[PDB]
Order: sequence, then structure tokens, then C-alpha cells
Amino acid sequence: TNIRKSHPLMKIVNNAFIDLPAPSNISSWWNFGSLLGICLILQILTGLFLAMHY
Amino acid sequence: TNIRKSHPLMKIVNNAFIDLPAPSNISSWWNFGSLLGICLILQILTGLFLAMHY
Amino acid sequence: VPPHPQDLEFTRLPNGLVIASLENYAPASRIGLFIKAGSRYENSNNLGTSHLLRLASSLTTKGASSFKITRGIEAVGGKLSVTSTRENMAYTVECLRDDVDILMEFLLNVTTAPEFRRWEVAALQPQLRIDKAVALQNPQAHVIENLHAAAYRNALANSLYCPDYRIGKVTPVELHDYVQNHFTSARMALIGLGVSHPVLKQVAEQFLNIRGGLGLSGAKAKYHGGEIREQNGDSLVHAALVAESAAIGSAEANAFSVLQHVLGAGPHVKRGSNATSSLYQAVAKGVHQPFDVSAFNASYSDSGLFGFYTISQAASAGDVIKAAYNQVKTIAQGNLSNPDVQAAKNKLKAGYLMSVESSEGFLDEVGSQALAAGSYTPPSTVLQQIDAVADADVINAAKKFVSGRKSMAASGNLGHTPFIDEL
Amino acid sequence: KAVALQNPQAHVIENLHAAAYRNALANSLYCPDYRIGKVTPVELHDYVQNHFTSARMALIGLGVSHPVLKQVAEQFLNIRGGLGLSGAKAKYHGGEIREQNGDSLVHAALVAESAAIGSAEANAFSVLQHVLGAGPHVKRGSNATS
Amino acid sequence: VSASSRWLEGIRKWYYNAAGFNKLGLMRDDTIHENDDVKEAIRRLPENLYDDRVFRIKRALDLSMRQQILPKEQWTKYEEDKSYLEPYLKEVIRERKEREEWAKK
Amino acid sequence: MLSVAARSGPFAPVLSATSRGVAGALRPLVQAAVPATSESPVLDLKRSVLCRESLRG
Amino acid sequence: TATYAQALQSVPETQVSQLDNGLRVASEQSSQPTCTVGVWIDAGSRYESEKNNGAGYFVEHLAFKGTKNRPGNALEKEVESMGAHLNAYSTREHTAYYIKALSKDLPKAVELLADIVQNCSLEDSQIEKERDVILQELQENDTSMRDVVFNYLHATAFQGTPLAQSVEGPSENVRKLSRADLTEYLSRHYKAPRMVLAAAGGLEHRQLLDLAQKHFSGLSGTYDEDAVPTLSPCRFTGSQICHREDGLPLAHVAIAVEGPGWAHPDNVALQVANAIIGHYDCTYGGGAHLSSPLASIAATNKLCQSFQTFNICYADTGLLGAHFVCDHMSIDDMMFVLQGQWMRLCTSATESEVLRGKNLLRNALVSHLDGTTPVCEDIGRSLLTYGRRIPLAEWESRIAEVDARVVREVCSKYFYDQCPAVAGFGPIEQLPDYNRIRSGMFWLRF
Amino acid sequence: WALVADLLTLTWIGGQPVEHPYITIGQLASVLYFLLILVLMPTAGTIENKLLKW
Amino acid sequence: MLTRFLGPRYRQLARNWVPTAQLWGAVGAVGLVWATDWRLILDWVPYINGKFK
Amino acid sequence: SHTDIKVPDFSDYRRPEVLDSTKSSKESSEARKGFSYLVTATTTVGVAY
Ligand SMILES: CCCCCC[C@H]1C(=O)O[C@H](C)[C@H](NC(=O)c2cccc(NC=O)c2O)C(=O)O[C@@H](C)[C@@H]1OC(=O)C(C)C
Ligand SMILES: CCCCCC[C@H]1C(=O)O[C@H](C)[C@H](NC(=O)c2cccc(NC=O)c2O)C(=O)O[C@@H](C)[C@@H]1OC(=O)C(C)C
Repeated sequence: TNIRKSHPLMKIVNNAFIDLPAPSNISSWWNFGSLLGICLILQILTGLFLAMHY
Repeated sequence: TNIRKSHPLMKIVNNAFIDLPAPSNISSWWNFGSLLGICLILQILTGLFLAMHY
Repeated sequence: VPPHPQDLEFTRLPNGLVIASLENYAPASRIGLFIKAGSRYENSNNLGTSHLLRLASSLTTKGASSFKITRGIEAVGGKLSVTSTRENMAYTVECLRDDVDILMEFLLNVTTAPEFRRWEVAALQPQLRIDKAVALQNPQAHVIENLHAAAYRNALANSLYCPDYRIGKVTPVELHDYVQNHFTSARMALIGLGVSHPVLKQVAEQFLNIRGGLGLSGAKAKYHGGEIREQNGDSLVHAALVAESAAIGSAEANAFSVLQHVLGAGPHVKRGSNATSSLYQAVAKGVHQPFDVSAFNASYSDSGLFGFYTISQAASAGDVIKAAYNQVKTIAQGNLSNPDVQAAKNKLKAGYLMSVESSEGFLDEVGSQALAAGSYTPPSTVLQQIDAVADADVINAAKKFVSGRKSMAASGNLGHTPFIDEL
Repeated sequence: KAVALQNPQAHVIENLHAAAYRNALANSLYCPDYRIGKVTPVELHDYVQNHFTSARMALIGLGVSHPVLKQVAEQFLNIRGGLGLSGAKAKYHGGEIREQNGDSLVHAALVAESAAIGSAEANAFSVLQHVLGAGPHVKRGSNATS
Repeated sequence: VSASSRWLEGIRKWYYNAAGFNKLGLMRDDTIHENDDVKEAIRRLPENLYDDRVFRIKRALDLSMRQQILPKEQWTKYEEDKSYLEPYLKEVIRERKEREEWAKK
Repeated sequence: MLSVAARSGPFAPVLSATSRGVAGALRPLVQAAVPATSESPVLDLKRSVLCRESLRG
Repeated sequence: TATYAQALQSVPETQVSQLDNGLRVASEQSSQPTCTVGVWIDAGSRYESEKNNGAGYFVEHLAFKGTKNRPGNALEKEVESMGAHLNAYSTREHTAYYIKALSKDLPKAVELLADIVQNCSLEDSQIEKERDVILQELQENDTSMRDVVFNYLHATAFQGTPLAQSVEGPSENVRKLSRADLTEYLSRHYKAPRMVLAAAGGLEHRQLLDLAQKHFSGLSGTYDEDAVPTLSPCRFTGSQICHREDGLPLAHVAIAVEGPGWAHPDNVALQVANAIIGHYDCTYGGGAHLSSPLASIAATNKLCQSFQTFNICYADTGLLGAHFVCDHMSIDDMMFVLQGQWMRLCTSATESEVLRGKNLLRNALVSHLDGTTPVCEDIGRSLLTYGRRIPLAEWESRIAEVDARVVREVCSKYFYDQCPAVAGFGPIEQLPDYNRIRSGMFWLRF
Repeated sequence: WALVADLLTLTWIGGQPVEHPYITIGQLASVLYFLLILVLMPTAGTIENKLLKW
Repeated sequence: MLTRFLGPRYRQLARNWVPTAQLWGAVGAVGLVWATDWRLILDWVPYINGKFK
Repeated sequence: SHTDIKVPDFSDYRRPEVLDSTKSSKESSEARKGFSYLVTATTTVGVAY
């Protein structure tokens, strides 16, 4: 049996960006959701390194 | 139909401390899980108010 | 002292329709449209159509949507029912005096303006399964259904419930076709209680005028005979043994009806030995443990099935059946006393009298009479007809059951249930 | 059963036997639905031990030796305690079973009692069957000689 | 029938061609927002319509992904645009409204 | 005395809007609940009997 | 056009007469050729005690088994040959024995009743036979989940009181009751001032009175010294009984609240609200479109197989609630919905639904009173309970009085923040905890 | 697009001092914004319905 | 287009929950008052004057 | 046989206004609920402070 589907944790990850069905159809205007995510972490990440000195 | 069960958010809350089946049996030694939770938030909460002055 | 007991008014319209009413003066009204549309009119290519039909009495009509029929009718606390037998369907509607206008309309819409919308009938198919399951929970339902399939080559052999293979398979056109070729004037009758003849007659002349179906006994039951056995591990063995008898309406049908009360047909005292029941007593002699028996008598427009129905422990099935049979044989041989027939006649008479005591049972009698005989026969004269049965008639009846080709259905653990040739 | 009953012949022949016989041969080669889940371990034990006995068994082998078979047979296949006769004897009755269904075609079999395997009359019947016809000998042919 | 009725028809034919779904092979009704009423009417379509609607929308979603369109001679010609879903949608709305109306008394 | 159903015996299904689906023709059974052991289910995959749309105050 | 109001006026008055026994003799004449006569006794099992429980039931089994002047067969043979029907029943408060018969057979009809009610033989050999039949009836009753759960509701709601007992008794009593136990319950309870000769059909009241005085004279020619058959009120208990059994395919639940009892005028209004919620069954045609919100939701989401509201009445108390049947994973939803409806009514009954409820109830009433038997039973029983016969018209007036406000006020009085008596049986693992069910008997919004 | 450009307008004005042209034009852009989202787009929608025969 | 909720029943539903909605504002006012120690409103309440002589 | 099922005696746990099998519990209905609700009302008044 595929552990990628029954493990309490992976489920979430499978549902997030692996098996989740998406429109064959979306275009570049749908990228800004990842970009906002990326933005959020990178912001959190540099932001933190500044806090070790600020 | 009971919205407390089908709403994406409440589900979680129903599963956490409303409908979740628990042993009719547990005793005081099982309280420290809430206490640790409480501890964690209260710590986060006073901790923050100190940071507005520290 | 109650009021003036009105007389029932009866009327044959030229187009064949029958209208009958009784001004009740009762607080509630009851109206039925009875139709020559039962399962006997189905055929080998459309079985179950009248079952599904029986269950579509609230799908949307032209003058009233599903939702409206339901809400409308319950808003006045009325009911809408449909009853089927092998020969008729009967849409019955009931409510308080002041509300017949609303119910009548609903009734006319269903019976003469059903739309049988493709999707509504898809959503209904599954009921056929539920409905049947609930019915088939009594062993008698299955027995009698098999009994009719073994007894008749064709019409009356049809089932009152949809064959599983048709479930989900009966189509909107089959429903439309079925209504329009059986729900016509010459095969209908409109009966009413708490209603007036003029109102009925107006409704009938304004709304119940259609023709284009068929008109005859659309086939005519061919009695065949034969037997159907279904092994099953029910705890007890149910079985019915029967032979062709007489069509409703003939004098011979009353001989049979009297025969049934001589042999026994249901108990009259709560938890009694069935002292005066001659079949029961005859089995009891030779048989220990639990069992039941009664004469079975079923008559149709152009045929009839008569005999008995026994329920017994698997091992005593044969013993129960043979004693039962021999009993009947004993009355065909001549062994019947006048005081015996006299007591039966009493049960029958008192019985009929009682059966049309309430309004739902009177509506039904008037309605079935209308369709079977195109007339109304008062109690005094049914009683008079029952008295006309001579002892010899009852004996010949028995002679006719005994010497006639038989039909048998039984279900249970059949290890000791005999086949017909072993009787 | 579902897999078997997918051929209309299976059901026909099963009904054929139930109509033809009062009792033994009328039994079905497949379990009646009402018994599904209802046959018990003791019924199995009882069935083996009263039918799987020496006097009703036979051991056949290919690529094996008689001595080996015989040794096995004498060492392992020696049991008795079942029954021994035709445990009933088929009573031919006759009758008919019809099942309406909306298959596309009508399958039907008409039959009468004939002869037990082994008798000379059984071969008469066997010959009769080849006179009337019993399966085709040429791929997609008119069944000329049938 | 007016000279100006052809004008309104002309403004409509104009918008249609502008709206553009026809280049993707869609039909007006293939582009309705799906809501309860619309979902129920989609449910009531007979097999062939439903199947055809599925194929259409698949063909568009496909085009839309390649960011192409159909050859001009295969676009949905206004006026050959079948309003296949309106009657059901209209009936679903009627019955809802009857309910809505019953709920007031 | 027509009315096949009520002349007892033949089956007669009733269906309804507000009331309950019935199968109530005639054969034995009442004289079987007396000499007892006629179980009957308690609302197995089923419905409900005696039914409602009758009452009082 | 003869109006409904007017129709109620046409129903003939029930004539009441008292003998010197104290035996009330009542009738409702009609044009019918048949009729229904019988005696209604103010005797049940709420009148019994721990040790003679099942006595009434044991008597019923003997009532038709033979009298002094008519031993064994005799009775049956008289009834059966005259083509009549002999029947009887008993609840926790009442007992009845009635005869359906050709109306020209009123004289012997009554004679037979008397004998039955007065000279019940109780031959010892019969008592023994009957002992084993009733035992069997119990094995049988054990399979009707419905009969079971209602006995459990009664058992728990009225715990510690006579009303908590069942009509048939526990097995040991049936195994232990003696002839002396029986006859003493008979003489104790079958006394004129607690009996009512009732009848409906083609009779004339005078003829009934004559008979009653001819065959019933001499029953209370002895008014008892200090035997004071008085019913002590019965405590109600907010409690819960769960008979878990995962071997049953469907679960039965019965929830109730304490009712007022036979005589309280609150019944009418409660019956209206009950009608609003109604009942359901999986063979009802018309699912999604039902007026009852509970019923419609149950049908669309397959919440059950059947449900039904009810209002049981006994003296000064009663069970008021609903009983349902469903799959093991629906017990929670059914309960929620059932309860949410009860509250909606307590706090938000709208006007039209109440009209529907009133009409339903009118229909019910009139429809129920159809035919000799149902009427006769209403006469006899009502005389016992209301002391009189409440003419249709009066009920119609009581119903008309009711409107939304009355429903909310009356519902709140009995349901709002009240303690339920819950009874469970079957695959009940998902049946909510009593606290939870209790919490569902009030709304935090209100 | 009129909305986008108009937002690009507000951005530009916001970037300027509260003086001559800049005041009245940024005052117009504001009204536009609210009138566009609150009246114009909702009406454009209805007209399109009507044009399509919806 | 909130016309779906315009009718006799809604009018009755609305009226039924009038006392509740009222008492529920009483709870909130007093609640806001007590929580912020509303100097303005409180001065009026007989007792509760922890700011007098 | 299910009629052998009596509910076990609870006198051992019952509030005193409820010990009598002959006394309607509706009389102490108000008093009993009142008390427990007063208990939580006070409680919550306490958390409030
Ligand atoms: C830690 C990295 C693992 C990823 C799990 C968390 C991240 C997550 O959930 O991943 C998937 C990728 C999620 N959806 C998409 O990207 C997405 C969805 C439809 C279409 C496209 N693209 C093009 O059509 C997409 O890109 C998405 O992009 O959401 C992020 C905001 C979220 O990030 C968050 O939560 C933050 C709170 C962590
Ligand atoms: C914000 C408050 C809402 C609660 C949701 C979050 C909190 C949450 O999930 O709630 C339930 C209450 C969770 N389990 C229990 O308490 C619990 C479980 C079995 C038994 C007992 N007691 C006695 O037998 C318990 O008390 C628990 O107590 O976990 C906390 C650590 C968690 O807290 C957390 O996550 C933090 C990360 C927030």
C-alpha cells in the first residue's frame, strides 16, 4: 500500500501539491499564490536574521 | 444538518474537544496535556507583553 | 336519533363512466376514482409499470407540481392514497367537508394529467425496491404472488410488485402509455362520500371524459395450474393449494364464498381454539405443535382461485396439508349438515355487513361494484343473494375444488412439503 | 455463483434439474442465496466424513506408479463410516421453471427422462444426440449435417 | 419585424462575436456560472446534451490551455447557438420560486 | 360485493403522500401470533405500522 | 352546502345512564345494521403490585376460556355461530372486552359480556395451559424492538412506581401466579363503579339500559368496607436506559418528557405541535417536499426508516415525545434534528404551521371515529377518563382556540429545559450521552 | 482596466504634493474608484446579461 | 434582492425573537459598561460609585 | 423476558426532594435546576471578575 496516501502527515502534503486535481487550464495569473507563500517565508527568513543583530 | 460537523473549520474543533471519544476512564494524570497547552499560550502571551518593553 | 339516512345515487354516463355518491352529513369527505388498470393489464414487455405508477401519485402534474401536491394536501391535513389489486387501481383522497375542492383538483391532476418527468421518475425507481422489500417481509405476499404465477398463463399471473429485473427499467413513456390506454372513461368510476351527485357529475363530465385505451378483458385469464416452490429457511412452511372456481358476480361465486366460511377463514375470538372452524379442527386431530389454516378464496372478473392456505412446522407440512385437503374432500363427498351451512352464511353476512361499516370500506365496495358490475347492490340484497345459496351448491363447490386441476405455492424448508401429484 | 450465473445456460440447466427431479439431482451445483453465510463448519465436517470414505472414492494417477498409489491408498485412504447406496435415488418428476428477465434472447431446454450411464440404452441416446446435432464441427458453418 | 429590430439583433450579434466564447467552440449556455439552480438543470439534461456539453467544455478548456482557438469556420455561429439549457433552468427557477412563495404564508 | 381486495384475499398495495406504504391483503397470520413464536422484526431495513394522521386532544 | 361546523352538530349525543350498581351504561345510536358492545374496566397493571403483576393479562387469557354457564368451547361457539367477533385488550390503566356483532344480536351480545366479566370460571387446568402460552408470548414480544423500547421508556421514566411495570409482568409471576392470586384481583377490581358498558350502532339506548339492568344487576350489591383502589401519583425520572446490542441491524430510540395526563386541557395544544412534527416512514411517497421539517430532512438525508411523535396519557402523568428507528450512524443526527424541532416550536412556532397541525388533528379525530368499534371504544374509555363523552364540537372548539402563541407557551411548559427519559436498544453506540441529550433541551440563543 | 489605470493614477497622485492639478485630479480619481466598483462594474454586468438574452 | 424573506411568516418569526434580541442588547450594553468601567453611564447607578467623596 | 428488566434502585444518589415514588418531581423541578444553575451563574460571575 502507498504510504504517501495513508500517513497522517503525507496526506496533507499529497493534498497540497501532489495529487490534488487542478485545472489543466490555469495560467500565469495563478502563480502569485506560491509567490506570496515564498514571499512570506523569505520575508520570515531574512527578517529573522536581521533580528539577531537589530 | 448540523453545521458543527460539516464546516471545514469546526470539524477540526469537533474532533479536538467536542465529539472526540475518550476513555471514561482517564484520571488526573491526563490533565497535563491541557496544562502544557495552557502553559504554552500563557507563556507566549506574557512573553509578548514583555517584548513590548524589553 | 341520527338524521335522515340518504340513499346512494348512482349514474352511468353514456361514455361508460360510472358516478356514485352518498350525502353523508359526515364531517369529512372521501372521494375515489377507481380504474380498470391493475397488473393484469401489464404485459410481458412492460411488467411493473403499474407498480411504479402506483408510486408516482405525487410526481408533478400539469396543474400542480410535486411540491404543491404534497404541501397543498397536507396543509388541510388531507391524504392521497393509491390502492392496487390485480384488476384495479384506486386513487383515494380524503379531507374535511370544506376542502374537497382542493383535493378533487389534485386528484384529477394526478389521474389525468401526470407529466412523468424523466428525472422525477429516475428518482422514484429505487422505491420499487424499498416498497417490495417491505411487502415481501410477510411470507404470504410471496406465496400468493407465486400462487398466481403458477395458476395462470398470463394476466392474473402478473405480479402486484415489480420484478427485480425491471427495477430502474420502467420508463416514462411506459407510464404515459399505460395511463392513456387504461385511465379512460369506459374503465373508470368516481365515488364520493360527503359529496353531491351534481358536483361529482359536473366534475365527471368536465374532467373525466377520455377514450382511446382498450375496452375488453384485454386478455382473459387462462387458468393453467402448476406449482411454485421456494426453499428458504423461513422457520415455518407456508403453503397454499388452490383450484379454479367462479368469477365475482356469478351465483357459483357465492357458493364458494359460503364454502370458505364452512371450512374457516380467520378467527372470531381472541386466542380461541377455532371451535366452529372445520379445517382447523380437522388438522388439530392429527397434528400436534403450532399451525394455522384457512380456506382461501379469491375471485376476479373472469376467474377465481379457491382452496386453503396452511402455515406449519417444516416436518408437519405434509400432515397439515393432507388433513386440510381430506377435510374439503369430506364435504365434497356429501358430509355437510344444514346447520353447518346456516352458521357459515351467518359469518359471511355479518362479515360483509361489517366490512362496509366504516367509510373507507364502503367507498371501496361501491367503487369495486361499480367496476365489476356497473351497478350498486344494497346490503339487503347481497344478504338475500347469500341466502339463495343451497347446501347442494356448497357441496358442488367442494366437488369442483377437489376434481379440478390444482395450483400450489409453498415456501420454507420444503423437505416434507409434498408436490401436487403426491396429494 | 455470480461468475457462473453470468452464462444463461448455467441458470437454465440448474432450473431444468430442479424441475425435472423431486429430490437429488434437483439440487443445485451452486449454493442457494439463502444459505450464503449460513453453511457451518460442522456441516462441512459432517459432509466430508460421511461421503469422503473408501467405498466412494477412487485414486487416479498419471506419471505415477501403481505401487506408490497403492501404498498411499492403503496407508492414507482407508476410512469408512459414511453411507454407501444411491443415498436417495433420483425420483423423476417433470414440470417446468420459467424465469422472465429481459435477457436479449430466450434460452430454453426441453427434456424427458432417458437412461442411466452404463446401460445400452444410454448409448442409444448418445447416438440420438449426434443424429440431431450437438455443437459445430466447422468454424462458422451452416451446420449442414446437423 | 423592424429595420431597427435588426439593429438590436445586430448589436447582439456584435456582442456575441465580441464576447468570444464561440472561438473556443462554446455555446452561450456552456458558459453560465454554475450555481444551485444551474447545477440542477445540468442534472436534468438528457444524455446526449449532457455528453455534448461535456465535450464542448473539454474542447475549450483544452484550447484555453494551449491559448489557441478554433479555425474561424468552426466557431459557434450566433443564431446557430442552441439555448439548450434555458428551458430547464427556467423550470428549476419556477419551482424554487414556488417554494420561496410557500414559505411566506 | 365487488372490491376484490376487501372481499379479502388478493393483495392490495397502498402508497401515500403523508401516510404509510401498505401491503394488506388476506391470508393467515393473526391465528399465528396466538400459538406463538411469530417474532417479526423491530424496524429492520423497514418503515412503521399502525401509522399516523389520527389523534385527539 | 352542509359545512364542517354544521357536520359536527349532526353527530348524535352519546346517552349515559347509571344503574344502581354504579355501572355506567352508555351508547351512541346510528343507522348501522351492526354494532360494538363491551365493558371498559378501570383496571390495568398500574393497579397491580410487585407480586401480582401480569394478573390482568393472565385474566384476559382466561376471560374467553369458559364461564360457569358456558364452559370451554361454549363461548367461542356462541360468538362464532352468530358470526360475531369477540375481542379484548389491556393497557397499564384499562381493560376492555368487546363484541362486534350483527345489531339484531344485541341481547345475547350483552348476556355473553356479563357472564364473561362476572362468571369467569378459571378452571385450574386452564390456568396451567395459559401459563405456558403467556410465557411464549413473552419470547415473541422480545423480538419486537419497538414493544421492547416502549416498555423500557416506561420502566425508566417511572422508575420505582407501578406505572414502571409492564402489562404482561416478569416471567416469574407468570410462572408463580395462582388461581387465588387471580380471583382476588378480579373481585378487587371488577366492581361496577369502575366498569362501563359501552355500545355503538343500530341500538336504542333504552334497550341497552334494560339489558344492563337485566344481566348486570348485582355486582356492587356489596360496596367494599376498606378496599380503597386509589392511584398514587407516579414519580417521573429524568433517566436513561441503553440496551446495547450490535447484533441488531437497526436501533430504536424513544425519548420523552413528562406529560400532564388525560384530563389536562394542555393535551390539545401538545397534539397540535406533535402533528406539526408528525411521523415518517420510508414508504411515504413525497419525501423532500413534506411539511414537517424533521420528516423532510430525514427523508432527503436518509436519517431514518421511521419516526413518530406521541403523547401517552395516564392519570395525572404521561410520556410525551417521539420514537424513531435508524441506522447505527444516524442516531446522532436524528436526535439533533428531533430536538432542534422541539425547540423551534417552544420559541418560534409560526402561525400557518399551527393551522396545518390543527387541521391534521381535526382530520385525525374525525377519521379515527369511523365505524362502530372505534366509536364504542371512545365512549367506554372516555367515560373512564373524562367522566363524560366530549362531543366532537367541543374538541373542534378546543383546537380552534390554539394558535402559535399557545403552541410556544404550551410547548415551553413541557419541553423547555426539561429532563428527558431516554430509552435505547440496538446498535446504539452513537446514541448521544444523557448530558448531551439534556443540553439539547434548551437553546443558548434563547 | 479603467480600474487598474485609475489605481495607477491614485498611486501617482499619492506620490505628489497637495497642490494645484494634483488635488482636483486625485479627487476625481477617488470618486471614479468608488463609482466604478460600486456602480459601473455592476451595471456593465447587467447590460451584458441583457445583450446575451440572459 | 432580499424579497424572499418578505411575508406573513417572516413577520411572525421576526416578532417571536424580539424579546430575545432586546435582552441580548441589554446583556451587551451592561457588558460593555461593566468592562470599561464606563464613567459616564455608571455614575447614575445608585451604588458602584468608587469615585465619590 | 425483557420484562424481567427492572431499573436498579437509586435512592442512594437521589436528591432529597426526589426520594418519594409517590411525589411528582415537577414540584422540585424548579428548585433543583435553580440550584445547579445558580452554582454556574455564581461561578461565571467569579471568572468574570
Ligand atoms: C513549506 C513549503 C511546502 C508547501 C506547503 C505550503 C504551501 C502550499 O500549500 O503549497 C501549495 C503549492 C499551495 N498552492 C499552490 O501553490 C498552487 C495552487 C494552484 C495553482 C498553483 N500554481 C499554478 O497554477 C499553485 O501554485 C501554495 O503554494 O500555498 C503556499 C502559500 C502554502 O505555503 C503556506 O501555506 C505557508 C503558510 C507555509
Ligand atoms: C486555543 C484553545 C483551543 C484548543 C485547541 C488546541 C488544544 C487542543 O487540541 O485542545 C484539546 C483540549 C487537546 N487535548 C486535550 O486537552 C485532552 C485530551 C485528552 C484528555 C484530556 N483531559 C483529561 O483527560 C485533555 O485535556 C489539548 O488540550 O491540546 C492542547 C495542547 C491544544 O493546544 C494547542 O494545540 C496549542 C498549539 C494551541
